[PDB]
Amino acid sequence: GSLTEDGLSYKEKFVVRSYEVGSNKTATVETIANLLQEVGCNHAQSVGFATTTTMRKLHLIWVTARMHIEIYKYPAWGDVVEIETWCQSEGRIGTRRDWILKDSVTGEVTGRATSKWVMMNQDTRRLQKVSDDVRDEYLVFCPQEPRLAFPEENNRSLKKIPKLEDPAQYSMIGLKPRRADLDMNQHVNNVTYIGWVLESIPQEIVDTHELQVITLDYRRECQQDDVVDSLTTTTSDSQFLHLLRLSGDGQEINRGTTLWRKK
Amino acid sequence: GSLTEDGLSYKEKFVVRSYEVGSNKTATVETIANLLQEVGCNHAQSVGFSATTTTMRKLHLIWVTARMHIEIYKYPAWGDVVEIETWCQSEGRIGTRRDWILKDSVTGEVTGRATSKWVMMNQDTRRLQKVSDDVRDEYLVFCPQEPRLAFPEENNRSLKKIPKLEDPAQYSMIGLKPRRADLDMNQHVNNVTYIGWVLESIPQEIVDTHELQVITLDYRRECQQDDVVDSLTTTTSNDSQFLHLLRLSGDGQEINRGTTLWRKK
Ligand SMILES: Nc1ccccc1CO
Ligand SMILES: Nc1ccccc1CO
Repeated sequence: GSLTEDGLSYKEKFVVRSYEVGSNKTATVETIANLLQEVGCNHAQSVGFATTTTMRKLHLIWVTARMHIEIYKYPAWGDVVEIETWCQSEGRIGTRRDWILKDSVTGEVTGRATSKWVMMNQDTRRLQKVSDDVRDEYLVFCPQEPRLAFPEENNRSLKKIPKLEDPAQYSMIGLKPRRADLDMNQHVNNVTYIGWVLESIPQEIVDTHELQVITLDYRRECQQDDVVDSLTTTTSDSQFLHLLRLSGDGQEINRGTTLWRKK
Repeated sequence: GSLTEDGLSYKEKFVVRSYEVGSNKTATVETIANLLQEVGCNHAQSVGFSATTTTMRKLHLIWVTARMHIEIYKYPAWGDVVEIETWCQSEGRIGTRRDWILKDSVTGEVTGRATSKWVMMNQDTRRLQKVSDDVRDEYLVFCPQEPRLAFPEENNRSLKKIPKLEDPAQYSMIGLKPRRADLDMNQHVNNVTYIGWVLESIPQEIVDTHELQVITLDYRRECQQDDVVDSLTTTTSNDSQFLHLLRLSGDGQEINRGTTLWRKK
């Protein structure tokens, strides 16, 4: 993996591994979400970072507020997939990171993703909103002109997700993260929430459908010693509404929507 | 990745990924166990397997894991390159054995090694059977004729008998269920998930102040997609030793048993 010629985006090629594929012999959406996380990690490292020099002083971190992923074709075990990523400023609101998944052999676009990131104090978890001085540090690594993975005005990535009302049509209760679900800072990985959201999807839907779109909002972090409840309701191609909440009190940690197509 | 010059072993280099490391900034034992599984899958594919042969597919016979022993000297950090060399070996009518050697790509030193025992079984009836002569001829051409052991030692800890954990267990992790990410392409619980479940009962205090050096894990029964597991641990000892037991939360049917060894940082 390396940065592109202009240095305003990073590219990396991945070979799909045996343990990374599902029952349909193609890579899972969690494997794709892991490769997006990995390519973004190396892009940050290649430009010296995704905390900055100013951020580390005031205990500031970049957190995920929304993840939208659209897949056209899932790479089979053995295939090579090239992902191009890049960050972009969104004023005082935060930072946006986009991805383009391509076939290494044909060069066609087989998927695309977009994520909204917000500024937060690691210790108090307060929003704070992107401040002066710290914005100019990373603006130099972003294309000055708009480069959107989802350019279409008023599209799926910018839609408002409603809260699932009870009773949910489907549910997966008592979901706890393990040590493999935690990262280097002992926090639950952002991809585990995606796997938890799809646990409430009925097995029959999975077996007769392919996941085309997934939009997932991040409201609260699930701790290592927390238990999650996954809820789903058909709102329709098949569309579903999702809700992740704490098993006890019922505090909302995530909400989202998925879209599936017939095979 | 490619086979070696003689074609009696396969080599593959992996770069350690960000999501593959633990709290120590180094790759986890589950990441290592995944790379061992992946290098073995490509070695089988490079010599025309799927790891079933022509005769095994015809009789509905599969290769199952009966034991996995892994010893790590150094865990590769995020960014480091690790070269793994694997090879299969015939163990007569008992079954086959597969070994691994983990090396540093920069220095070339051995940073870990693994060994696994595999047994012949009927895919449908789940009944174990002895390896027939006609099957043994089909895979022996891809194995070194002379013994090549990753753990050659006179008294190595890979061939030791593991006892059954008696109740009450010192530590426990109750209500463990596999998810879709824990299943493979045939909807079976991945062999690495059992390792992660075994280490869930290890206290967080031990993990934070120790590094996992050895892990021996016996496979007795497969955990279904709709099954719930209970993980049990008891200290049996600078070095810390533990006894482990995975069983169904309900009836208490044993699915796994093993031992781990940890050293002080
Ligand atoms: N942001 C985000 C959210 C979910 C999954 C993966 C990523 C990449 O970091
Ligand atoms: N054999 C075995 C056992 C446990 C984990 C991984 C492997 C490799 O397939």
